Amino acid sequence: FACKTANGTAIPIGGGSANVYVNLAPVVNVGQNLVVDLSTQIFCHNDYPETITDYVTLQRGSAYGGVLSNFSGTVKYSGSSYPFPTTSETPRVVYNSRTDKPWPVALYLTPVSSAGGVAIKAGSLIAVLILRQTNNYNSDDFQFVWNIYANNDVVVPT
Amino acid sequence: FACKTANGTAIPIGGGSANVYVNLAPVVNVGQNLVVDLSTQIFCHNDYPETITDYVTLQRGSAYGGVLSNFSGTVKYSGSSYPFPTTSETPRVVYNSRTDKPWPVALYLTPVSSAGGVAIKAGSLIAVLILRQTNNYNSDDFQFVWNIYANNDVVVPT
Ligand SMILES: CC(=O)N[C@@H]1[C@@H](O)[C@H](O[C@@H]2O[C@H](CO)[C@@H](O[C@@H]3O[C@H](CO[C@H]4O[C@H](CO)[C@@H](O)[C@H](O)[C@@H]4O)[C@@H](O)[C@H](O[C@H]4O[C@H](CO)[C@@H](O)[C@H](O)[C@@H]4O)[C@@H]3O)[C@H](O)[C@H]2NC(C)=O)[C@@H](CO[C@@H]2O[C@@H](C)[C@@H](O)[C@@H](O)[C@@H]2O)O[C@H]1O
Ligand SMILES: CC(=O)N[C@@H]1[C@@H](O)[C@H](O[C@@H]2O[C@H](CO)[C@@H](O[C@@H]3O[C@H](CO[C@H]4O[C@H](CO)[C@@H](O)[C@H](O)[C@@H]4O)[C@@H](O)[C@H](O[C@H]4O[C@H](CO)[C@@H](O)[C@H](O)[C@@H]4O)[C@@H]3O)[C@H](O)[C@H]2NC(C)=O)[C@@H](CO)O[C@H]1O
Ligand code: NI
Ligand code: NI
Repeated sequence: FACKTANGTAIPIGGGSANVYVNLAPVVNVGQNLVVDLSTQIFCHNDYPETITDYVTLQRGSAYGGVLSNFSGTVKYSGSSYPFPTTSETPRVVYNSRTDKPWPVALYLTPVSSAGGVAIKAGSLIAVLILRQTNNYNSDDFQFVWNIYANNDVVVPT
Repeated sequence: FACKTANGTAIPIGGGSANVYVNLAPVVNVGQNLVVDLSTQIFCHNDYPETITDYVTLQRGSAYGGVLSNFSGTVKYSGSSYPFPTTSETPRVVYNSRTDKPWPVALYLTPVSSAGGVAIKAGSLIAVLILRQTNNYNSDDFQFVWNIYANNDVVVPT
């Protein structure tokens, strides 16, 4: 089991960490959501699907920086919605093919009423999402840690 | 502050996520209404009412599946109606007793004029409703995320 990003970086068998940059709507008002869909950027696969079934959760999602200070959020994982920052590890998604399959995570972020001006700075860390991978074969229990960075400033009109 | 569902589950203090399985009118003709009344399904309480006032909004409601594609409608929250899918967070409802009190959310849906046949597939996701809870006591700001599923097919006769 391993994963890769659309930009080209990889996290190998056994887990690790990577940095992912995301494009953000540059202007967001109270009542609107910024949608950060990581399923177009993070892809994983099972390396021995004939003999092993891989199980993949969103172990935790955390907010940083301007997302932590200026937004409230939800996360959608494989069709179900949860608070973001997260309160518990999600149910599992099965990975059962050598063909890359997206990691089905998307953030929905909405400004709090005190947000205004530059609420998320370009290049800043906005979130950490921890993918936990186990299987039905041995004791492997690995973390793939995705550090999510903004490409651009996000402004909340005042 | 925490919440529970009928014959069901709980989302504890600090928020979280749950699935709610709802029975739906099985036959809804064009021009008839499908009401999804969550006030019989979702109940909340204040855990320290002698000292704290809890405030609860419908921060967002979103449609999925056959409700998104085959119905149009509104959401009523505590006596007032609003567009559904929602465009703004609602006014607050006060919770001030340890006795379970309903969350006063209902969807009022009507088939689109081209709908016919199976318009809501049994077991499918129909809505996500985000309950936001704050108080007059500390900085708590917690999301209770309700993933709403149809227990049965809804047919629009032709
Ligand atoms: C006359 C007067 O008011 N005197 C003050 C005391 O009331 C006060 O004691 C507070 O009282 C509040 C109730 O109003 C209690 O708050 C609840 O705490 C629950 C958790 O308590 C446990 O965990 C704490 C750490 O998590 C720990 O410190 C405690 O000892 C307990 O083990 C919490 O679940 C609850 O919140 C839920 O419920 C409400 C109501 O529905 C929701 O609004 C919330 O969102 C959440 O769902 C609520 O917070 C305090 O436990 C109690 N503290 C103590 C030590 O007894 C004291 C202390 O004030 C606290 O300390 C000050 C410094 C400040 O930080 C306050 O915010 C704290 O409550 O002060 C007296 O003067
Ligand atoms: C009929 C039959 O197959 N009988 C079995 C043999 O299959 C079995 O041989 C093993 O088959 C398993 C697959 O089920 C292999 O498991 C993977 O091993 C690789 C690493 O393998 C390389 O490294 C091994 C030593 O480290 C070498 O022996 C081997 O030759 C290779 O060079 C792991 O990377 C895999 O795990 C990764 O992928 C899975 C799936 O995505 C994830 O779940 C993991 O978390 C991890 O990301 C598997 O562990 C194993 O290599 C095969 N062994 C050999 C020698 O070929 C044989 C051995 O016990 O037993 C017979 O009964
Ligand atoms: Ni591989
Ligand atoms: Ni209670």
